[PDB]
Amino acid sequence: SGDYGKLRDALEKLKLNDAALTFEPESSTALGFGFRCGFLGLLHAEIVQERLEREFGLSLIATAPSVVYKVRLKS
Amino acid sequence: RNLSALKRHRQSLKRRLRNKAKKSAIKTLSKKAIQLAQEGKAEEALKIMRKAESLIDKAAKGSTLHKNAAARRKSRLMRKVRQLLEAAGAPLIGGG
Amino acid sequence: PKKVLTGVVVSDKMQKTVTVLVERQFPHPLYGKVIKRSKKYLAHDPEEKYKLGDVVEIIESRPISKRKRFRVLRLVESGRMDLVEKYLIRRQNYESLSK
Amino acid sequence: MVKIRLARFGSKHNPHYRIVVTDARRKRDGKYIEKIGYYDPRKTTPDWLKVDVERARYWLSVGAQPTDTARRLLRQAGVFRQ
Amino acid sequence: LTDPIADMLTRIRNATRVYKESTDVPASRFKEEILRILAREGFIKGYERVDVDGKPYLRVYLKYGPRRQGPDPRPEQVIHHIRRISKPGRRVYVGVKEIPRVRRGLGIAILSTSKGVLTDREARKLGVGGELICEVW
Amino acid sequence: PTINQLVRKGREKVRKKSKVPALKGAPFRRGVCTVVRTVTPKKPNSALRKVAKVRLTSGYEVTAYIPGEGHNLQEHSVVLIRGGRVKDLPGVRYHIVRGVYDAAGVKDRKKSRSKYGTKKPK
Amino acid sequence: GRYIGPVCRLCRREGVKLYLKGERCYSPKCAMERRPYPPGQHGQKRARRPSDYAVRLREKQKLRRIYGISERQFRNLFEEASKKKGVTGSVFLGLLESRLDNVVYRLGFAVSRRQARQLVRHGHITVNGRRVDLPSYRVRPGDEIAVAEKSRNLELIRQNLEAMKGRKVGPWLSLDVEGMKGKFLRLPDREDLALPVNEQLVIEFYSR
RNA sequence: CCGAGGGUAGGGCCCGUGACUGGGGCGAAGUCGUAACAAGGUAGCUGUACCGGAAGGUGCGGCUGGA
RNA sequence: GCUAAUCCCCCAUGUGGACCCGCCCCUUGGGGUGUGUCCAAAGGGCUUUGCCCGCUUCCGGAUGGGCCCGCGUCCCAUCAGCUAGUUGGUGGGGUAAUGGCCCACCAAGGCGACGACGGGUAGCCGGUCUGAGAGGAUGGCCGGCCACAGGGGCACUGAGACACGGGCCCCACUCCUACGGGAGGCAGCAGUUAGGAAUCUUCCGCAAUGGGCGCAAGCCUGACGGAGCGACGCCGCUUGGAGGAAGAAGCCCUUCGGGGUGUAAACUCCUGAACCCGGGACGAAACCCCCGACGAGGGGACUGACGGUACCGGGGUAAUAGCGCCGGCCAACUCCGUGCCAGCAGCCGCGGUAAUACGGAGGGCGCGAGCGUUACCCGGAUUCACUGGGCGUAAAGGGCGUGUAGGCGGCCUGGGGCGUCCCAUGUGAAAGACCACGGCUCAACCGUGGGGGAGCGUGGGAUACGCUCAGGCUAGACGG
Ligand code: SF4
Ligand SMILES: [Mg+2]
Ligand SMILES: [Mg+2]
Ligand SMILES: [Mg+2]
Ligand SMILES: [Mg+2]
Ligand SMILES: [Mg+2]
Ligand SMILES: [Mg+2]
Ligand SMILES: [Mg+2]
Ligand SMILES: [Mg+2]
Ligand SMILES: [Mg+2]
Ligand SMILES: [Mg+2]
Ligand SMILES: [Mg+2]
Ligand SMILES: [Mg+2]
Ligand SMILES: [Mg+2]
Ligand SMILES: [Mg+2]
Ligand SMILES: [Mg+2]
Ligand SMILES: [Mg+2]
Ligand SMILES: [Mg+2]
Ligand SMILES: [Mg+2]
Ligand SMILES: [Mg+2]
Ligand SMILES: [Mg+2]
Ligand SMILES: [Mg+2]
Ligand SMILES: [Mg+2]
Ligand SMILES: [Mg+2]
Ligand SMILES: [Mg+2]
Ligand SMILES: [Mg+2]
Ligand SMILES: [Mg+2]
Ligand SMILES: [Mg+2]
Ligand SMILES: [Mg+2]
Ligand SMILES: [Mg+2]
Ligand SMILES: [Mg+2]
Ligand SMILES: [Mg+2]
Ligand SMILES: [Mg+2]
Ligand SMILES: [Mg+2]
Ligand SMILES: [Mg+2]
Ligand SMILES: [Mg+2]
Ligand SMILES: [Mg+2]
Ligand SMILES: [Mg+2]
Ligand SMILES: [Mg+2]
Ligand SMILES: [Mg+2]
Ligand SMILES: [Mg+2]
Ligand SMILES: [Mg+2]
Ligand SMILES: [Mg+2]
Ligand SMILES: [Mg+2]
Ligand SMILES: [Mg+2]
Ligand SMILES: [Mg+2]
Ligand SMILES: [Mg+2]
Ligand SMILES: [Mg+2]
Ligand SMILES: [Mg+2]
Ligand SMILES: [Mg+2]
Ligand SMILES: [Mg+2]
Ligand SMILES: [Mg+2]
Ligand SMILES: [Mg+2]
Ligand SMILES: [Mg+2]
Ligand SMILES: [Mg+2]
Ligand SMILES: [Mg+2]
Ligand SMILES: [Mg+2]
Ligand SMILES: [Mg+2]
Ligand SMILES: [Mg+2]
Ligand SMILES: [Mg+2]
Ligand SMILES: [Mg+2]
Ligand SMILES: [Mg+2]
Ligand SMILES: [Mg+2]
Ligand SMILES: [Mg+2]
Ligand SMILES: [Mg+2]
Ligand SMILES: [Mg+2]
Ligand SMILES: [Mg+2]
Ligand SMILES: [Mg+2]
Ligand SMILES: [Mg+2]
Ligand SMILES: [Mg+2]
Ligand SMILES: [Mg+2]
Ligand SMILES: [Mg+2]
Ligand SMILES: [Mg+2]
Ligand SMILES: [Mg+2]
Ligand SMILES: [Mg+2]
Ligand SMILES: [Mg+2]
Ligand SMILES: [Mg+2]
Ligand SMILES: [Mg+2]
Ligand SMILES: [Mg+2]
Repeated sequence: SGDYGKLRDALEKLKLNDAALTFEPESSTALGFGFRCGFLGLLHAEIVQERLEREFGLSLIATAPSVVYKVRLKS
Repeated sequence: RNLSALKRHRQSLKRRLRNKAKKSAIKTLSKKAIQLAQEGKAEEALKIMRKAESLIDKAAKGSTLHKNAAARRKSRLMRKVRQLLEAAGAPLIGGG
Repeated sequence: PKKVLTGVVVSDKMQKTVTVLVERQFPHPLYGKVIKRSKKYLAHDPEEKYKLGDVVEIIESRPISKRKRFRVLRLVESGRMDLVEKYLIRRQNYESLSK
Repeated sequence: MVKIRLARFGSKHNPHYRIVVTDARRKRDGKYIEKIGYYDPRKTTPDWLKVDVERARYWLSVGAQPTDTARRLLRQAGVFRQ
Repeated sequence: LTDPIADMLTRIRNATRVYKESTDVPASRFKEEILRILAREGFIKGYERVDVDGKPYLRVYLKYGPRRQGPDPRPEQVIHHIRRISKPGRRVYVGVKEIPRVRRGLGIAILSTSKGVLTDREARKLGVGGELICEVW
Repeated sequence: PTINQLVRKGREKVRKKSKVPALKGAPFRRGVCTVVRTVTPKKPNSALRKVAKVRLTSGYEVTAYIPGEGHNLQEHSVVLIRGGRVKDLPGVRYHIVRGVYDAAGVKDRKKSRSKYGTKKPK
Repeated sequence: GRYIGPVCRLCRREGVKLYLKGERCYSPKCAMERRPYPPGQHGQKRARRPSDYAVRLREKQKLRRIYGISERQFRNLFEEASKKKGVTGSVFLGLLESRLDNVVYRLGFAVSRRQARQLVRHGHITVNGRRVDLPSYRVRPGDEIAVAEKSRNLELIRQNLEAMKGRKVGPWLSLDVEGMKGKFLRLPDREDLALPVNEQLVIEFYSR
């Protein structure tokens, strides 16, 4: 952080040649503004992160993913 | 990737040499005259002055020298020479 | 027309040059009051015949040096060292305007 | 050299030229030395071509070269009429 | 005394407001020219030059309207308003095209011109301007 | 002051201060929501006022107001702010613009829809 | 463009006949002869001492609706009257009254001003021989306003024209019935139009 | 010779940022007391000095905007 | 190594011109003259014992430029001292040309509270916006000037450049090699990408106007003329017109009697945006050719990107409406819902279970292809007050003297005539604003004419007041 700029840009700047990649923003107490990413297989995930790291000089961390749990209280 | 601006460049080089060569002679012969005048040697001084006067005014037919460039060259040369001679005098042949 | 101004020689100190202090009057553009303004010109004195206190006329001229482009035209009045004294005091007051 | 030429004024599809003496090197609508007449090529008014004959010959006599369209309009005003 | 003219204007102002018959102003020939106009227009009855302990003064003879009816019978003033324009702090000069029109012509402006001391209307009639001395109405 | 004083010192032009510096000095600015919460107003009002802290393209970070009933913004929402304080929320100098970037229009709005960002319903 | 919409409601609000229809206007069928209180749920409640802004506002709206003009165009004509020399209230009425669609209605080619507008706009009117379909045209002194005769045998114009056989035109106009033509003589004096409008209030409106 | 600039060393100004620190503003219903407004229960205020959790108290002289 | 010329050089002629010296006039290096020296030129087409275009030198003109000077040109004094090519001199160098522009030598000077030096910001003007004016704000488009062409330096060629699409070097960056080296500069037109709240077609045509070259034919011209896209702005125009119930339904309100939407709809009549058919432009008459003489004058033909567009005639269809508001300011009110919640808010303030202030509804007001909002400028703000303000207690008299610069100065005469006033004249470009008229069917827009002033230059005049100089006076001031 806030390499975030160089990350959201890397993602966009690579999607426009990747039919399969999907991303979208999500926040996280640690480590902040990131992206929940859909890949079409584990080897496809390996290749994207290798592009980010090796062609965009990005140091990053793959985590999670987590889901939007809805809650119904009493209201 | 082209032009006739390359032509203008090439031609400019030819003229650069021509102007250089002419202004060199003009400076060399004026100095020689003024050096002869400083020793006087007035016969050879006025002769070289006239070949310097010649070159200067031939340079200003074309582009090497402006009219007023030649006139200022000619003025200062004929004043260096004459005044140097006047310090022991005798102006022999053509010139003043 | 070449400009002609009248002023006082305030400085002699220079070879063939006199400083001619020159004053003018005019209404303030907004507040209308008449105010005075002034400007020192270095004037060409080819015969060092002009000296301190000389109220003179200077004429716009072909440049003689840097920042020297008026020639002294004629003398108008002589020995007005009061005019000079005003100037110098003004300058000397500046010694007390520092930090 | 100096020129007698048309400077376009007017609006879109409404050309109104001033016939104008100016240096050749200015843009056609820029500063001109003198306005010696006008010209409405669509003849939308009775007097669609005025020329101050005296000044035109003065600039003519002094060396100002009329274009071609300006020459024709000057001619058509008998400026060259011997 | 920094402005004699102003002092005359205030000497006349302060006296009329208490309905004096007369008031003295120290003598000067410029002031006479001004008084002369105030006389010539009927803002004052007139003046004479007097001696007050051997010094020269100008006794101005003041003028009012008729005694009025009702509570407060004090007469209307002839000189309602007399005030300096040009002053030692700011001199005020006008060209002939900038002569003001005091109270739509029910008042006057007095000026000093190189053709004499004039009113706004003689100034315009002699085609000259000058220093705007005062307005009176 | 005297005329002379005015000649010596002039009058001072009074120079207006911007209530809206983070715009710098455009009419709107884009940003990413970093915090989205409710805030309470000052006296004499009681409410749970809806608000975002916004990191701007201008480099500023500001708290903006989310007008209208209901909203769809969470942390990391891209947003557009206009000038305009909310008087009950000291610190809130700007309004988010409904219906731009990730900010939905106000749902079921029928009046004043051009504010609140709501298209004319069929 | 122009308003288009119920107009009785307009005359009802202004509290006076604006004669926005021609024929029904002089009938007892008019809502003003019939129910002369402003439209909506509250027309029948008691009034409230109008603010002085409303009195000028309603006076300006009155004069403007009469002629069917936009506020944009009404505002420009008023600005011209003001910037022009001469008493602004009158030059304003003159400038309004010099309108083409208005001179058509005033002449009698149409029963109402909205119709004259359509008459001008549909090509049925000529200024000095040439067809002129612009409703805001500035008719000038000595202009001949006439019916384009390729629509001279038109059932509306004939009817309305025959209705002028007899009726007088304003002291500032002339009309050759069955010539189907008229002149704008001079521009009208304020006394000529008996308008239900204190136009100086309009001046006070726009000087707020 | 001069010369873009590179370099070496030393100054000056400005901006950003900094563990920690100073006080400030603001914030619907926290804690302590009650200094001022009515000889506000020791008339008030005041410049300085010293002291005290806090307002403040006291001294010296001043003001009346207290008798 | 070959070779031509309107390429280069040399000899000649010298109308003239340049330079040194003398002399005359003139007065900064302007003009005339004498002797000495020095300086020119180019050919091409043709119908040919003549014409066309070139060519050399000179003087003058015209135009355009360089340099210099007076005056005006933002913020901070919490920037107060600055200056060694610095200021001047002498002689040189350089240039078209003055100058410390450059250099050598000599002198010790120059500048600054009338703001030097430093910092910050900024292209400047005609104008534009606002304003009662005065003033304030601004410099987009168009016109004028300046500056810059990736960052920096440099000079060459030339009438002119230190040259955006010319050259050289260094740097940053990007791109190509075969490894030696090499390529590039959209702040031209389109266009891409990035940044951004946001800003357009990789269009058409050289028909017009203007430019360059050519004797001309003609060639090139992203100048320009147009077309495209964007309600971005202004102007014009339409979504109909007339009739049509004490008055449908629906919907809202209701004291359930009634009121409202509303002549609004329906429905009758008739007009005819769109669209269809036919026609169909102005802008284009010069260049050129012919007669004459290549001239004046006459006569003649060619040429349209826009565009099969505008526009005209004929036919022809009832045919987009929205947005803001309705507590006060401020034009427009009722019902329901909600219950300090949810929400509104420019200020005042509104919401705590009977809200004209929140949300919806019906009605209403405002404007209408728009309407609102945000940002900013002037106004309202005489709230920086020149016009046009204040200071006992509202903000605001320095703690009190003494005094420097400065500002200001009683009564009388003369000289000057700086301020000031007058008159004449020059300049105040064009566009724009204003008035008048005129052209597009109107208007917007455009054209022609007109009045502009202030300011500044020149010349003439005036002299009351302010000034200056000279001289007085005794009333202010000081002394005895
Ligand atoms: S009818 Fe009566 S109300 Fe309806 S328009 Fe004619 S006048 Fe106005
Ligand atoms: Mg040699
Ligand atoms: Mg010198
Ligand atoms: Mg409350
Ligand atoms: Mg409340
Ligand atoms: Mg709405
Ligand atoms: Mg107004
Ligand atoms: Mg260096
Ligand atoms: Mg280097
Ligand atoms: Mg620090
Ligand atoms: Mg801190
Ligand atoms: Mg106490
Ligand atoms: Mg107490
Ligand atoms: Mg107590
Ligand atoms: Mg007490
Ligand atoms: Mg104490
Ligand atoms: Mg104690
Ligand atoms: Mg005490
Ligand atoms: Mg008390
Ligand atoms: Mg040969
Ligand atoms: Mg020869
Ligand atoms: Mg030196
Ligand atoms: Mg020395
Ligand atoms: Mg000065
Ligand atoms: Mg800049
Ligand atoms: Mg004002
Ligand atoms: Mg701008
Ligand atoms: Mg410009
Ligand atoms: Mg660039
Ligand atoms: Mg470069
Ligand atoms: Mg470069
Ligand atoms: Mg560069
Ligand atoms: Mg050269
Ligand atoms: Mg050339
Ligand atoms: Mg270059
Ligand atoms: Mg070039
Ligand atoms: Mg350059
Ligand atoms: Mg380029
Ligand atoms: Mg481009
Ligand atoms: Mg390229
Ligand atoms: Mg983009
Ligand atoms: Mg972007
Ligand atoms: Mg583009
Ligand atoms: Mg365009
Ligand atoms: Mg062309
Ligand atoms: Mg051409
Ligand atoms: Mg449009
Ligand atoms: Mg009924
Ligand atoms: Mg009903
Ligand atoms: Mg019903
Ligand atoms: Mg009913
Ligand atoms: Mg109807
Ligand atoms: Mg229907
Ligand atoms: Mg039909
Ligand atoms: Mg044509
Ligand atoms: Mg057709
Ligand atoms: Mg509204
Ligand atoms: Mg309003
Ligand atoms: Mg109301
Ligand atoms: Mg609301
Ligand atoms: Mg309720
Ligand atoms: Mg409201
Ligand atoms: Mg409501
Ligand atoms: Mg419109
Ligand atoms: Mg304002
Ligand atoms: Mg007002
Ligand atoms: Mg003001
Ligand atoms: Mg004042
Ligand atoms: Mg005040
Ligand atoms: Mg107080
Ligand atoms: Mg106080
Ligand atoms: Mg005191
Ligand atoms: Mg005090
Ligand atoms: Mg004293
Ligand atoms: Mg003194
Ligand atoms: Mg004095
Ligand atoms: Mg005096
Ligand atoms: Mg004078
Ligand atoms: Mg002009």
